[PDB]
Parts: sequence; C-alpha cells; structure tokens
Amino acid sequence: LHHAVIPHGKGGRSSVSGVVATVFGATGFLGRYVVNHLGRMGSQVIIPYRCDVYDIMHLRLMGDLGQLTFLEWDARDKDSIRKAVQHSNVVINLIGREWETRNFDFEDVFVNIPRAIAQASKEAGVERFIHVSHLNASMKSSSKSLRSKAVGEKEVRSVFPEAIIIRPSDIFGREDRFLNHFANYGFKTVKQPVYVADVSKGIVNATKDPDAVGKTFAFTGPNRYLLFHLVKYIFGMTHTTKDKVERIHISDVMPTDLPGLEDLGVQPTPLELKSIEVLRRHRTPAKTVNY
Amino acid sequence: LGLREIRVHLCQRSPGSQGVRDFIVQRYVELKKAHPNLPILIRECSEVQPKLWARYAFGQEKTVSLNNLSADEVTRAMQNVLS
Amino acid sequence: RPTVRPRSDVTHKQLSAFGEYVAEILPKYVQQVQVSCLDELEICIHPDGVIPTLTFLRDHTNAQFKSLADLTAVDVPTRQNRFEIVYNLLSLRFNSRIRVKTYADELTPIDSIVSVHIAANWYEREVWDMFGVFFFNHPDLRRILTDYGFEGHPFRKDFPLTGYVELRYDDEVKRVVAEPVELAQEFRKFDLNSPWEAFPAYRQPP
Amino acid sequence: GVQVSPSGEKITHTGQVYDEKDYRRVRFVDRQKEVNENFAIDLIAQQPVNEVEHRIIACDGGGGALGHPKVYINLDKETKTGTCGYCGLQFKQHH
Amino acid sequence: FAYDGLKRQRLTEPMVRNEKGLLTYTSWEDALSRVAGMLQNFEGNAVAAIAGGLVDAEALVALKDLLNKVDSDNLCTEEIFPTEGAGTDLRSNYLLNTTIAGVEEADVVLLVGTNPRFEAPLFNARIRKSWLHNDLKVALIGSPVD
Amino acid sequence: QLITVDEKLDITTLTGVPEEHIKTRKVRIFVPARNNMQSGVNNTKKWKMEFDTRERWENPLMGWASTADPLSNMVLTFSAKEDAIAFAEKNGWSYDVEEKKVPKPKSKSYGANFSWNKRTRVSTK
Amino acid sequence: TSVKPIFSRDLNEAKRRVRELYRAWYREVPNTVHLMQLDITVKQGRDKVREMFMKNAHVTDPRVVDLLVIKGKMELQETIKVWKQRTHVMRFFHETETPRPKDFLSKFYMGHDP
Amino acid sequence: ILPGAAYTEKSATYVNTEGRAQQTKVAVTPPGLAREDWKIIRALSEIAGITLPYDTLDQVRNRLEEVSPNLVRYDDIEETNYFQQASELAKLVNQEVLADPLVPPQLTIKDFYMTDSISRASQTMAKCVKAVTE
Ligand SMILES: NC(=O)C1=CN([C@@H]2O[C@H](COP(=O)(O)OP(=O)(O)OC[C@H]3O[C@@H](n4cnc5c(N)ncnc54)[C@H](OP(=O)(O)O)[C@@H]3O)[C@@H](O)[C@H]2O)C=CC1
Ligand SMILES: [Zn+2]
Repeated sequence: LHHAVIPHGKGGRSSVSGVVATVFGATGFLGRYVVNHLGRMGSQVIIPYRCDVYDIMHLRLMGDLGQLTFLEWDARDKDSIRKAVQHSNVVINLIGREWETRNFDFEDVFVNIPRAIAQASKEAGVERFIHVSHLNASMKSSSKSLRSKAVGEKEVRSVFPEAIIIRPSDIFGREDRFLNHFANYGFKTVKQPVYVADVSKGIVNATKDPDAVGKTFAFTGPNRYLLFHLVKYIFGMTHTTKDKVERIHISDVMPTDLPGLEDLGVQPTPLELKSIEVLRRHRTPAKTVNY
Repeated sequence: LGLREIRVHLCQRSPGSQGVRDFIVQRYVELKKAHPNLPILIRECSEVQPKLWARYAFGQEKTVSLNNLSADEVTRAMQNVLS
Repeated sequence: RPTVRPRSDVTHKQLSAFGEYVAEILPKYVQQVQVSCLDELEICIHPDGVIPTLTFLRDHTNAQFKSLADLTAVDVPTRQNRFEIVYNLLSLRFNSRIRVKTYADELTPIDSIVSVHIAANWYEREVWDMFGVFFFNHPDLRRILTDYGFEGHPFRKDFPLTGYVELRYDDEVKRVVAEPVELAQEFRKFDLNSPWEAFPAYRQPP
Repeated sequence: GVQVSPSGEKITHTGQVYDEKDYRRVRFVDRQKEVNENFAIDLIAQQPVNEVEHRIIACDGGGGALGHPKVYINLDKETKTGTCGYCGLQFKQHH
Repeated sequence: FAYDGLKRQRLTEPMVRNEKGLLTYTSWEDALSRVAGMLQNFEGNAVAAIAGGLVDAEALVALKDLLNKVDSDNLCTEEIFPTEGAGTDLRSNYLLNTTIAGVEEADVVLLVGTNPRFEAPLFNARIRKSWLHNDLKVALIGSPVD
Repeated sequence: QLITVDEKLDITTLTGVPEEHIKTRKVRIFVPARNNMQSGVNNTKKWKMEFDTRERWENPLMGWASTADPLSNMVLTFSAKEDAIAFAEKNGWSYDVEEKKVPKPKSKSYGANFSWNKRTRVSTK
Repeated sequence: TSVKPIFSRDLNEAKRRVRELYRAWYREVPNTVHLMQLDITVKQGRDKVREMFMKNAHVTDPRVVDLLVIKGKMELQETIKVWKQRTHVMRFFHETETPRPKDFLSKFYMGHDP
Repeated sequence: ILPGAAYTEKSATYVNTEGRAQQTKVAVTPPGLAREDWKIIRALSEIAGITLPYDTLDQVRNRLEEVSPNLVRYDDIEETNYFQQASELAKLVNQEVLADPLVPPQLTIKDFYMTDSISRASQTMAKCVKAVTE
C-alpha cells in the first residue's frame, strides 16, 4: 500500500507480510501461538501488556528484531487503547477470563472493552477488527459467561461493521485450562474441540484474505467426542466456579452453515493425534458421534 | 477454419536445408503476390533443423520436417498446408 | 639486508638432495618432489601408495618422521581431483619437516593411516565431515564438528558461508527447530582483487 | 533547534521523518526519537572566513598530526571562495 | 545517467479504477480477475495490443501467444515500419545487414535524414572511427546537422 | 578390479541443497569485464561463475538490507571454460555460458598522428 | 570409465547393501520414539523414511550409491544411540515451514521465485 | 495498471539492429509488488481457462526456438541473405514520395536527453536540458 507495508520477502523470520497488528490478550495461552505464527513469517506484531515484564519474556523471542514491540495500558482508560492502535493495519481481540474479579466481570471484559477497541479502531483508518467471542453463544445460555459475550457480537457491528468474528469451539493445547482441568481432580455433553494452532493459523490466515470482511467463523475441528468416553480416555491416556462448570454441560452444537476451517486454508488436526504431549506431564481411542 | 500464418526455419548453408534456398528464389514472390496480407516470415540460422511451423486461429500449430527436400516437393508441402 | 627474512641457503640442498633420496628410492606413485624458497619440502604422490611412503617416514632411520601434526583437505574445484589432501610431519631426531600431499575427486576414497599414525584418528574424520571424502579402513568414521542433522560438507567451496539452515525456537512445539535461511544484513562480497599481477616470473601465461 | 513535521516528529540532519501513513512510528510509542540538534550546516555558516594572504595555502583541523591531511586550494575565485572537503572552512585571498 | 530514472515515478502495485472513477491499489488476484473475465467477453478481433519502448522478447511471445488463442492478431508497435511489400518478411529490411564492425570496411555512406549522433550515438563513433583512421567520405540527405 | 561406466556423474544428493537451489538456479560462467575505470586487466584470465540474484528487501527496523538466498554471494574462480561446465553439470545446475571477449591487435602508429596527406592529423601535439 | 570401485560393483550388487540399511531403519522407528519421546506414533515416521529412499531412486551410479549408504549409517549410528535429541530426529519432517506452492499461480503472489 | 519491471530487473533477451540477440542478466528485484512482464501473462492465462505450457524461463526460451530461432544465439548474428526478393517484391509496389524536407525528430542536443519513459522521469537528465537551453 504505502511503501513499507508491502509483503516483499520470502518465508519468515526476517521477512515482511504487512500484518502489522495489535493482539491484546496475548500473555497466557492463546495469543502466544498467534504471535508465533505471525512473528515467524515476518509481521510487526505489537503486544500491549498491562502485567509483569517477566510474564511476557517468552514473547520476546518468536520475534525477529523489531517486529515485536511492547507498551503499557489499562482497559479502564479511554484513549490509551487508542494510542496503542494509532498505527494498526489490523486489530485482534483475544481478551477474556474464566472468572470474575473484584474489578472485572464477564460483562465488563468481553463486551464493554471490545466496544471501545471497536470504536477506537474505527477512529483510525484501520481495515480489520478480528474479534474472538466463543461458540455456543447465541443468548440465553445456561451460564452467564456466554450470554454477555454475544452482546459484544451485537455491539461491535453497531460500532465497526464488517469485522471478522471467530466463535470457535473448545480449545485444547499444552498449558490449557481445559484438559489439565480434567487431569487434576456424564452423558448428554458432547463436544468437538479444536487444536490451538488450527485456530491460530486461520487467524493469521484470516488477516490477509480478500474474503472474511465480516463473516462470522467458527473453528470446531473433527472427532465430535462424547465427554464420558473422553474424560475416561484422558484417564486412559494419562495412566472451578459456576460459570465454568455450568459452561461444561452447555457444550452442545451442530454446524448449520458456518464456514469453518478448510474454507480458510487449514487442515484441522484431530484431538487423538496431538493429545499425548499435553498429558505427558501427568504420566508415570475414544468413540465419536456425528448426530 | 483458417491458417493465418506460415513460417520458415532453415540453415543458411548446409545439405539438409537445401531446396528451401531453391524454393525462395523460384516461387516466393508469387505466393506473396497471391497471398499479400498473409503474414509469412522467413529466417535462416546456422545449424538448426530445416523446419516449417504454421499457426491456426486458436494458436494451434503443426510441423513439417523438410530435411533434404527439393523445391518441387517443398512447394507441395506448402500448398498442402494452404490446401 | 635487513627486512627480507634471510634465506639460509644451505638447508635447501639438504631438503633438495633428501628430496631426491625419496624419489629414486620410491619412484612408484611419486610425482614432482619440489621445494619452495621457504626451505620446506613437498612431495606429491598417487593415492594407491599412501601408506608405504608414510611407513617409510614413520619407520626408517634416515626419515624419522614419527609425529604427525595435521591432515587437511584443500579445495581446487576446477581440476578433476579437486581435493588436495595434505600431510605434514616432523623429526624429533633430525629437526626438520616435510609435506606429503595427494589428491582425490569427490569420490575417490583414500586408505587411512591410523595403523601408522593414530594421531590422524580425528583429522581424518573432519575431512569426512567437512568435505565428504570417505576413507577406507578407518575405525568409527562419523561426524565431529557439524550438528547431528547437518547435511552437506561446508568447507567445500560450493557451500555458501551462511549455509542452508538457521535454527531457532518455535514455541508451538517446544524445540530448537530449523527453517530456511533468512538474514538481516546480507554479507557483502567485496571485489578486493585488484589488477596488476604483482608477482611476475611467478605467473600464468595463456 | 530542529525543524519538525506536522505530525510532530523530529527531523534529522536529513529530512527523514516518516509520513503520517506509516506503521514505523510504533517504535517511538512510549519512547522518544533520539536526535542531535547540532546540524553541521547551521554551525558551519556560523564560522568566519579566514581572509589570508597568498593565493595558495595549506589547511589543517587544528593540529597537523591531529586532523585534516594537508590539502591545498587555489583561491583565484574572488566571486566565490575555496573549501576543503574534510572541513567546511572557507578562505579568500585578501587582494 | 538514466538509472536515476529507474527510481523516480515508478509503478509498484496492481492498480485499477474506482467506483468513483479514479484509481486505487489492489492485489494481483484482485485485478487479473477483472481482466480475464473481460477477456472472455470480447474476443476475436475487438482486441489488440501495443508493444513498444522497452520490452522483452519473452513477454512479446507470451503476450502474442495469449492473444493468439483469442483469434486476435493485431499486434502493433509505436513507430511504424512499412508493410506494403515484405515488411516483416525477409530479414534484411529491418536490420543492420552490414556488420557494425564492417563499417570500417566501407569507403562510402549515404546517411538518409536521420541523426546517428542522436539516434544510436555509437553507430556514429564507428563512423568517426572509420572517418579518421581509414579514409571515408559521407553524403547526407535532408536535415542539415552539426 | 576396475569397473566401466559412462554416466553423467551426478553428485546433487551429497550436498543437501534440498530442492530450490538445484533446479531453479541458473549459473553464469564468464570472463569478468575490465573495470573500465582502471586500465588494469588481471581480473580477466579467469572464469568466475557467479550465480543469479534474487530478492534483497529492506529490513524495516534498521534500514539494513537482507535476503533469503544464502546462495547469492558465491564467486568461484576457475582456469578454463571446459572445466567449469564439468563442475556445474556435476551438480546439475543449468549453466549459461558467455564466451571470452578477446580484444583485437590494433595498429597504432605514432607518426600517423602527423600526416601530410592523411586525415589523422591530430591537434595539441 | 574404468573407475576405481568402492564397496561394490555395478548397481545391482549395491542394491542389497542398501537393504541392510532399510533393514535397520525399519526396526528403529519404534525404539527411538519410545526411548526418547516424540509425537509421531510409528507410521508417518516410516512413511518419511521410505519417502527419503524414494528420493534417491533416480541414482544410476554404484559409487554414488555406495556412498549414500554410509551417511545413512552415520545418522543411524547417531539415531540408534541417544547422541541426537528430540529436535534432531524430528528435524527431517519440515513440520513447521509452510510448503510453498508447487504450482505457478500461487508461487509469485509472494516471491520473485522462478 | 499492471506494474512491470525494467531491464535491470529481469532475465530478459533484447536484440540490436544487427540481430545480435543478447541477454539481460538480472541485478535487482523490482520494487513492491511488481513482477516480470511475461511472468504475468502466464497468470492472466491461467486465471482464465487459457493455459500456456510454460512454468519457467527456459520454456519461454524453448518457445523462441519455434518462432524465429535467432533469439537464443547470444552474441552471434543470424547471417542473412535474400534482399533481392524484397526488391522484386517491392518494385511492384508503387507509391508517392511527396515534396517535403524529410527531417528527423532528433535535431539538436536538447531533444536528445528526454525519451521513452525513463529519461523523461529523472532530474539528472533535465539538468542537461536546463543547462543546454541557456
Ligand atoms: N482457552 C480456552 O479454553 C478458550 C478460550 N476462548 C477465548 O479465547 C480468548 C483467550 O482467552 P485465553 O487466552 O484462552 O485465556 P487467558 O487466561 O490467556 O486470558 C487471555 C488474556 O485476557 C487478558 N485480560 C483479561 N481480562 C483483562 C482485562 N480486564 N484487562 C486487560 N486484559 C485482560 C489476560 O491478561 P492476563 O495475561 O493478565 O490474564 C490474558 O492475557 C478469550 O476470549 C476466551 O474466552 C474460547 C474458547 C476456549
Ligand atoms: Zn581543512
């Protein structure tokens, strides 16, 4: 476009891809692999941090000497988030938590803060506003963690239309909150989870495509396992609040029309294949349903 | 449908390309007078095959080897293409 | 004359006459013994007669050269037998040195000398690592200097300086992974080779 | 004592400031742009001309073993003056 | 001293018209989609290409071969060359048949009203080279020139 | 003992060089030009075999210049053209030769600058 | 052309010397993956191995083949033992770097790569 | 507007008046997103249903061996003949050479320095013009 956004350069790790981006919540599980698939291919990924500088060291690498910068902010401050994205071809919103605090609730975090990032992004001449709500989240779900999130899916479009939205199904990866939960201690609860990179690649793949300019995606993956068959399979392999445990038994869907992965540039990896590496920290084939 | 081209590959001096050189001095002008707006073209490398390409409408082409072919047969070889 | 590293003419003849002593005694597989102005000896031979000259030089009174120092491999990628492989020895008894060099293609293996000089246990092996020049009868050939998954033979003049891989840590797999080579500064090949031969009577006519 | 872009960023000796539409300014966020205010082109015109005698002279940078190899100049130009590429001094002939 | 021109007012990206009507910046796959789709519409002889200037003979053949499969052969160039007889034919009408080295091996020239000095200045050096060293005499037609 | 064979003498498996820098890599064999600034000509007499060039992008942080192909700065000095092709074919690379450009032996007679008849009568001595 | 032979004669004697090596690598996928943990189960490890021997089938020279056995034995001698690590054995796969488009049309949307 | 490269930035093959076809070995890669000219037309084909049988640079050269095989012989001249055929072919033509002074477009030094899309676009040339018109 201008002169130096250009993706002239092969491969990665000293290249360029014009994917100058601002991933917010990339300090825990999900965004670190996002920055990995960005920072490897050559992409000046900003990372706004509001936590310890030591809790972000593992982000210093997977970043090739300038493509990874850092800066301070706080979600309860107008115009700092604006300052963070004055220079942003792209924006990504991974923010979220599985529990309310004295300061922040499910309500404040998934909805009110993306609302300002949404307005903040449009006040600059941005292009893309990749957001991450979660699947199983129309409204009136049995918990509260999800019924708030869908409002953000309503309240973004009234701020920044034509915004990618990924509502994926459950995620598994090393250092997760999902498999490790089960590991460290039931029919009518069935769930097709999704490997992390298979989510991360699409997002990285979604920030360059000509399509995906408002289309709501949902990354699900194969092998719709049954819980009781799966939870014992973990036990077969290895050898807490309301709105989270309430979120466990809610998990039930079927895909109506939604795009998914293979119409984005991804080959989804099943669970059983890359499942040992995460459960290897607890050491000494499950049944599927289509419905 | 139509031919819309003729072209000529030869060697400037060799036994193999002989007859083409005879073909030119002996008939070339009259064919170009019979076929004025027909885009002919004629070229003479050193050690090439004496070949003859000719297009059609959908960029389709054929080849006719004419190694050691005398003038009379080259002309029939040309008119069978202008058949 | 002050600044010319005085020649010391005498030992040229010692190493020249002794240079003849090894030729006529061993005319097989021996071509052009020579000597540089630097009074240091060089003996070019054929690969099929490697050991019997070494063992003359490890085991003979007038050539006690029972101590090996190097075994390199010099590239000349313009001839047939590009790899000049070089030996160089020493007398503790006679107080002098020698050089006994040979040749090979990228595949014309050379029988080893470890029965003669076990000093060459690893000097031989780096050449296998660094040039891909196999040796017969060498115990436990294997890599020395390169990674345990490094293809190639880098001291070859065909292998670029910065090679064909660079490593790093891709956190998604928790490993030190490799992907292709992607610099930031591009080593800048200079044309520091001026005209003006600088060394006449020492040169190549067409 | 430098000149500044309308976006508000500092210009170097050279006109070097990034345009508005440039993601490069990120690196200055919560930092600042290092710059030397001592433009040589401003300092050097703030130096008087040494109006010497004979048309040809030697120059030095304040110490013969300590800068500006001994180049000479032909100071025949009464219109302009003569410079030395090392320094930025200027000279006249006095006549 | 033309290389300075190679970094001055130079194109970078595949641009295309705007719904407003002016030009903008897009991708290759954004643009060529607009082209081959149009190519499939107009075919046969409503189609032509103008080479000229500074072009390969690799693109010319492919560019030819492209319009060769749309029944359109109107491939033209900027400056004219005659065609009323054997124009493109007979490669002795658009060449230096004479070896430019052979210009030394020549006692006479008729320059027709063009400037070697300004069109290919270095056909003029082999003239002036063969004007001084070996004898030579030239006669020119039209446009008195220095 | 010995064995007979007449084959192309491939080596391309013994180097790594996985797939890209084998096939899609032209090679230029030539006698380098005389750097016309200098009248010196020792850079000739040789058969340097440098390879084609590819992307040299600009490192967006420093302004540095960077690359992907390590196989770009790859000079190789040979002594005869007949040996060069044998070396590059031995690794399967699509050589592209340029021949020598010998300069002619020219007659340059000092006195002919000072002719009565002729047209080479120089000025300024 | 009356060359010196090494370790074998015309190819079809060197082709069993090959199989002595596949006779080891085929039985040393399961020993590695367990002793030093990995992700591959056993099979795609064996697919990769044969995918390397079905790269060098184009060879036609005994001397070359008698050489390529050796470098396989080294990596085997490095693999049979623990001298490697989980990063060296799992290095062949090219797991991470995206395979470029083998076609033409996608090959130049990025890269001046003929 | 499909940005193509320039002679410094492609492996092309131009030719001179003599017919001594020659080559442009590449030095730089073009800026931004621009690509090579022929490299496009292969795509403009394949995006449609059309498809040329090319996947490299050499195929394109092998095409030239089929069209007019002078464009591969580097530094050599396709030594030509057969002009009299044109003259016979052309003597039958008959036209009018009107009574004007034939003049070229290049007439002095100031109309030299600016031509054909490159020299136009540089200051270093117009400095000559800016100097020569004074
Ligand atoms: N991981 C999972 O199991 C799944 C997650 N998701 C969604 O994916 C996204 C990623 O969450 P994940 O990364 O997995 O879990 P994390 O625990 O890594 O939380 C993600 C980030 O949100 C940041 N954050 C939370 N609240 C605030 C706040 N008030 N102000 C600023 N930053 C804040 C956290 O900062 P800190 O680093 O200080 O915690 C953290 O870095 C969320 O939207 C989540 O709902 C969807 C499906 C499955
Ligand atoms: Zn000075």
